[PDB]
Amino acid sequence: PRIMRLVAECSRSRARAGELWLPHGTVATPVFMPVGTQATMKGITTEQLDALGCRICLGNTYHLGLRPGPELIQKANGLHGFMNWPHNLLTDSGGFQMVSLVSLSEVTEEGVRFRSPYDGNETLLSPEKSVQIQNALGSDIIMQLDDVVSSTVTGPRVEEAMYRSIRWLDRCIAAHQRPDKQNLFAIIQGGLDADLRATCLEEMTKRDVPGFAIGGLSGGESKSQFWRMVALSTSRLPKDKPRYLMGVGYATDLVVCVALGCDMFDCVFPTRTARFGSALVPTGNLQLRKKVFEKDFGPIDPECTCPTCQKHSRAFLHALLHSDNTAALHHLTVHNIAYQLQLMSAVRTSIVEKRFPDFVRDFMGAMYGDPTLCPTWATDALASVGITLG
Amino acid sequence: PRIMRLVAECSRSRARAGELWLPHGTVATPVFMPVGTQATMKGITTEQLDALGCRICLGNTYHLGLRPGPELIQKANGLHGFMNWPHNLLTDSGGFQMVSLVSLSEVTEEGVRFRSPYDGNETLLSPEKSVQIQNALGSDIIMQLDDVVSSTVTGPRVEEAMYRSIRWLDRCIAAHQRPDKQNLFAIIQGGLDADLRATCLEEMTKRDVPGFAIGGLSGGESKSQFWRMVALSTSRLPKDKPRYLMGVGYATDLVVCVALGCDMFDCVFPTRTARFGSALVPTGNLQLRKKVFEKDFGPIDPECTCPTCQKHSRAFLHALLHSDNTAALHHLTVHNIAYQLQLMSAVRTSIVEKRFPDFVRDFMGAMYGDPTLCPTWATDALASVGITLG
Amino acid sequence: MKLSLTKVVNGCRLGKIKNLGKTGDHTMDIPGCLLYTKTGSAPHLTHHTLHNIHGVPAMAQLTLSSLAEHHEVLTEYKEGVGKFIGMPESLLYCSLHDPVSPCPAGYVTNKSVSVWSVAGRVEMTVSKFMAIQKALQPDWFQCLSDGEVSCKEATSIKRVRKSVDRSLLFLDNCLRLQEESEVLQKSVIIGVIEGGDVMEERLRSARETAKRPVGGFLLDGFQGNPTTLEARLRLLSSVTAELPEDKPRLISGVSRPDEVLECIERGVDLFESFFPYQVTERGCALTFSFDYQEITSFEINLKEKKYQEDFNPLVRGCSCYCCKNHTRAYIHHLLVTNELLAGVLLMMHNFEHYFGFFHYIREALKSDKLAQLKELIHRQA
Amino acid sequence: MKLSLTKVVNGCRLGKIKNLGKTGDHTMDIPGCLLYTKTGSAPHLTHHTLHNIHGVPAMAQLTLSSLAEHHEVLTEYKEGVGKFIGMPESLLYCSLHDPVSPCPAGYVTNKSVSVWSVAGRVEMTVSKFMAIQKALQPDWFQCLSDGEVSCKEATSIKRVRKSVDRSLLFLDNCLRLQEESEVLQKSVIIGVIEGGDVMEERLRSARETAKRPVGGFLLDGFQGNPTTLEARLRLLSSVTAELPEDKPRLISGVSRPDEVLECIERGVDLFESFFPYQVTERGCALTFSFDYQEITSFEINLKEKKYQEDFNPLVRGCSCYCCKNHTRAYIHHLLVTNELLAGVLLMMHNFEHYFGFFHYIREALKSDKLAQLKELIHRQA
RNA sequence: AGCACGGCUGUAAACCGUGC
RNA sequence: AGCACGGCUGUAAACCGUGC
Ligand SMILES: Nc1nc2cc[nH]c2c(=O)[nH]1
Ligand SMILES: Nc1nc2cc[nH]c2c(=O)[nH]1
Ligand SMILES: [Zn+2]
Ligand SMILES: [Zn+2]
Ligand SMILES: [Zn+2]
Ligand SMILES: [Zn+2]
Repeated sequence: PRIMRLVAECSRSRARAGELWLPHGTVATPVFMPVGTQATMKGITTEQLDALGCRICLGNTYHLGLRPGPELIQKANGLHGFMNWPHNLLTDSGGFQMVSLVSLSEVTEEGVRFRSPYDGNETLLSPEKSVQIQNALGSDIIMQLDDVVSSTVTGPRVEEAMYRSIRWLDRCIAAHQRPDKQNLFAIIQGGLDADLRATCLEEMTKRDVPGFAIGGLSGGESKSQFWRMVALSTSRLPKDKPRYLMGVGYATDLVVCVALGCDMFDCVFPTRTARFGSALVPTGNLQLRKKVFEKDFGPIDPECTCPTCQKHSRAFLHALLHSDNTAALHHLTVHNIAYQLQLMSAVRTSIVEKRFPDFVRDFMGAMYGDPTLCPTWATDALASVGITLG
Repeated sequence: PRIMRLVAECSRSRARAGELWLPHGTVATPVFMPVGTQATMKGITTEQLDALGCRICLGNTYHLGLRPGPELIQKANGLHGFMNWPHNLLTDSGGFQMVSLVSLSEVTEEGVRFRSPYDGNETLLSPEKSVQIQNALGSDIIMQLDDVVSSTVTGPRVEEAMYRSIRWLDRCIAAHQRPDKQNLFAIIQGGLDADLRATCLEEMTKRDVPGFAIGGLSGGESKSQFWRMVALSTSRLPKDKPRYLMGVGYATDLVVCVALGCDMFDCVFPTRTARFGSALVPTGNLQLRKKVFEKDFGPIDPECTCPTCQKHSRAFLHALLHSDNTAALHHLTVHNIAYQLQLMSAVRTSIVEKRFPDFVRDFMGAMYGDPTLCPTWATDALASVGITLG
Repeated sequence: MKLSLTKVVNGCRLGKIKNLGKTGDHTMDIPGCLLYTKTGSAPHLTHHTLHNIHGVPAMAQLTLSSLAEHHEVLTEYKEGVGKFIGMPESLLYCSLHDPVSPCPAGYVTNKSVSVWSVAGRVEMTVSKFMAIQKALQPDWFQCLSDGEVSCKEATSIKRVRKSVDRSLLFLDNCLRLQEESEVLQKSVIIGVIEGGDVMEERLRSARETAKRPVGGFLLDGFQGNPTTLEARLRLLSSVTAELPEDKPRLISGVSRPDEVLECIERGVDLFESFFPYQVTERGCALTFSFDYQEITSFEINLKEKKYQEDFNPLVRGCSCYCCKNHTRAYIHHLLVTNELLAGVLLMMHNFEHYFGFFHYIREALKSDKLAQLKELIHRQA
Repeated sequence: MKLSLTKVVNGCRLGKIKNLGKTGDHTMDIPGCLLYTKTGSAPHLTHHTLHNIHGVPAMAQLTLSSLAEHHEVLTEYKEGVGKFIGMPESLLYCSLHDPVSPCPAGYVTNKSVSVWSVAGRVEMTVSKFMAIQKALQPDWFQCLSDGEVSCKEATSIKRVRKSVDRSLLFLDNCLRLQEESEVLQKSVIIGVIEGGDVMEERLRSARETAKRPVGGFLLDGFQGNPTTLEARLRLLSSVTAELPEDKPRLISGVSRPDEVLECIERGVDLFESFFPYQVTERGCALTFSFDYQEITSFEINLKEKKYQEDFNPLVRGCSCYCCKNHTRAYIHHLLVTNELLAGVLLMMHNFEHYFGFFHYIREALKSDKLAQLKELIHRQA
């Protein structure tokens, strides 16, 4: 049983277009997946997400496990029912929290012990518990709990976490009580070490999990290394199965990683950047809090179809952002999710129409002024799979 | 029965020193009487007044008649009990209110109809009612309700009010049910007309009321006229009975009117000036709200014995007046009442010691810099009773 | 603008205002309320979320407090605030102050009243005020006025008098400035009845204002703590008596359902809808029945643990987005975890419930079943 | 300064602080309170009226909010604030903020905290703060600190952290500045425990502050609405555990009798007496029993008509000036007619009653009858 | 609000004008 | 607070630094 149906393939590169057949409907790939952690898209109603044509978004086991609690969500007809989302849900294990909550994190082979400074009460996250929570939530795609170490750290730490992940994966595969309804995905935690990542690639692919994710790459790792570890991972991952890169949602990152064979992505960046008063455009971003956009009476992006860009000017948003009205934040959240979706949908179309390389050059001319001013890292990444920019 | 015992008499002038024998203790004269209208000295406790050595202060029938009501005060052991004042109380009829509340005042022979803008509910003040209220309050000295016209107005109005007063006086004398305990006083409402005032003097003195007051002179009448109408009144009033001038409490006014034969005075000026951030000194006043008194570390008056001048500097008061603390106002109220009392007590002493004329010259040198810069009006007033100033 | 009365039950005026807003006609019902806004957006809500609400009022209230800072910007836009804020379909009333926060007070002088913004005190002279109105181009605007009476408690009768005289002086100056400008002609000016708690000055204010060619009247300074109202409630009816009936009566700072009903009894027509906002902000939902800083009786508090596992909608049968699509348990989570969706969903329902309340007032008035409504409203939670 | 404990019942510290105030000794009792003042005078009261009160506390609280504006003046007086304000017989604690109004918050920066005055925001750098302290010459002063946590509700754990770090940085800078000046040597500095609702940062704050040679500790940010306290009440006891016992514990914004008792249970020693002031200001009188913005349960409201004809004293047996010399009926009149004597008489009794309350706490503690006191306090009116 | 002037005569007065 | 910079990569983030 294969959950992804391949459609088209840019001959020059590794860029792939396809569909994920999930219990809650088909999802076109490549796909960007907005991250709403506590069963909410951080200011927008499920209707607003439904309208932006999003077919899959994320929840996070750690947060949702603590509050509101797995039992409550079960009584609530699952995460689906709770947040009234008709379409597919993917759930992170709680692995990432290790990096972000490194301070509160204690690691044993048994699991991850998490404390919160506010409340003494603590939580162990054993693979089994992570799975139990995910099974209750009823997310279409669930994720293995992995020993996630930050990309910046070096030591036997990287190696220890890499192997632990493998054992944790098996325990998760063991823990799954709902394969019929939910698809467990493995995460390649090799760090920035080629050999470790490679070794992780080998052993993990040996398990019969529906999809594979690439983890450990969400940090401030050198860009040259970032793309290489992506390339290494994709080059060894089953082609007939998804490649999900986690913690990536920047445009140039997204374009390039599709060309490096990636199929799925999640990032909190679009939704956060919005709550911080930045609005994503083809030419980077617009800091709308800044005074320049005071008499700018045009939309964020004339070419955007999202509701914000249909009815609102940059000027009005700039004034509304200085207000106490939370509405400003919502207008940006809406648009930012729209931009990412418009980008991903635009990319998929270009793969299907055998002009993905052309698309990329058009993109780079927008973002960097020219394919000329493109960052070397992206230039290297693209050339490695046979895309140059004039 | 004579309520005032005369003691001494400046031969040159009409200045008199004496004592009032009242049910609540002896009162030295000349006397200044602080005005607390609603059964309160506007920020100071009865103990604080007791300490300043005040033996007589006023209440006002109009205000107290409306609130809290005569019945309540009767149940309260009288105005005495209510405000816990051991010493003598004098009560204005409600006559003055005619001038101040001219807007809300309608006059018939029957009485004065008073309305308040806030509440439709109205009050008639017939002499009888004024007396009834006063009898309930139990003030040692009560006052006749008189038709009070302002000094500024001219017309048959002056004459009509003057005669009405006479009839009102008789009705009040009639209304009195408590001569044993309370002493009714007549008020000479002649206006600035010599003949009318004179005629009022004649007929009113024909009644056997314990004391006589001089009314109608509290306005902005020319100073030359002010003192002349005082002089006219005193020159024809029984010497063996008190002369109470009403609505006067300025220093130069008080000194001069004692020399013109006056024995009693009331004024709201000291207590109000205090609530307005002005502090009375021998040399006029100190506007302590003003920034000049910011680094002035001396008392209001080094020679004052009042608690304010013992423990507080001008600087601290200046800072406290800008505060939200009401304490600033109380310090000034205390001192201002003290100044007036110290002045009146000082004056009486000088009459007894046959150096009242010397006292007056010392006073004028303080107030005006010299008897030289004295206002002509006071110069005229003083010379008419044989006091020149070098 | 023409006001026509369908009926007058007790003292309650039921009708429509037909030729409203310059462009053709916009039928607005009385008694009724006004969409409460902050910086021209309804609080928490985008157009999507706003239009997701049944029974949105035709007119929307905005305030100089938020808009004045951007006088310059609006002057440059040259097309008026409705279009700027993306509410072109709406009639707009510009009030001087935000009702939720009327604390600062203007520091009124003979020559200047001052609204309070993010920038700070904005000193508006009459000319500047009328300049701002040119930039904004609202349907209605409250005339520059002195409403400080209510703020302080001293109410010196001479102060109360100045409030009336100042307000009348501002009115007459603004009227002339409107005469001169063609654009301003198109805007309707609202006179402000004042006078505080002094009956005499209230009646004086009412008559003199009525003497002017104003389109309607604002009843200022009745805004008060809940207990105080019953007192000023008499003064209210005194005042409305002095106003012509063919002109609509606005009141500021009155949005509580109970107080609302009573003001309608005393012939008040239009209300601010800031109460639902305040409810939203304290994590509470309107639950009181109408169908036929302290947390009030009209609402429940979804922060409470009783609701952690309560899988009913906020109010059974409520056709709003939230009740139809979500549960109390869900809102409880949203509030507890401090998520912005709590506010959006609460605002949506709180508005819809409040808007439904007004619909049932007008309906009650047609059947003289208003007294029964009064009682049903005072039902707890 | 030396603190000696007579006893420790439950968690409650009964004792005296003996060598206080530089000039010889001034025995101050724990647990106890501090005369609340506005601009260095007790509110409404002159010396006469103040000394007319039995059981006036030895120490009096003043605040930079009122005094700082006059830094210049006090610098010129050269003799310190006690003598300036005519309270030379009193020990003086200088707090940064007035507890009744802690709304503005300082706009704290790494280099500046700002109190709020009549003039406006007063930006005090550490040097300026310590300069002001030189001018004032108090017995105790709260060190410049960041207490904004409580004001906002966001409590970003990174913000909470900054509150602690900032407070510690201020403490260390001020300590050095004190080292340099002889005058300042004579003043005792109070460290401010912080950390908001984050347990970890609270303990961190407690320990690091204790590491410094401070004379005592201020427990900041527990100041809260009445419901909130019970929650932060646990955090309180956690913190006091980390403080040495030979140093006194002050808390800000806690003056309600009920909350007071509880904080004593958690080993807090000194309290502000602003509650009696607030009671005074709303025309209410403390009536709750101890002998053995909403109006609270501890008080009656003398504005009410039930008291127009009530010729009993405020509280039978109360030896204060007002109860002994006047009746409720009289106070009622004073309030109704808006006379300043209302405030003076209310303040006097409210203070005396509150001061009596503390006397009975210490007395209860000696006989371990405190639990009974708790119950007697919660008696209504 | 706050600041500065000018005003206070048995208290519609912790106030009232006039600026900013 | 507010303003200006700099920061945001499966959310200790309507945020965090740094000034004023
Ligand atoms: N579980 C998990 N989530 C994320 C999100 C970004 N990177 C990772 C990772 O390595 N593991
Ligand atoms: N009754 C009364 N009182 C006053 C107070 C000042 N003048 C007068 C007066 O003429 N009559
Ligand atoms: Zn858009
Ligand atoms: Zn003195
Ligand atoms: Zn609803
Ligand atoms: Zn008492």
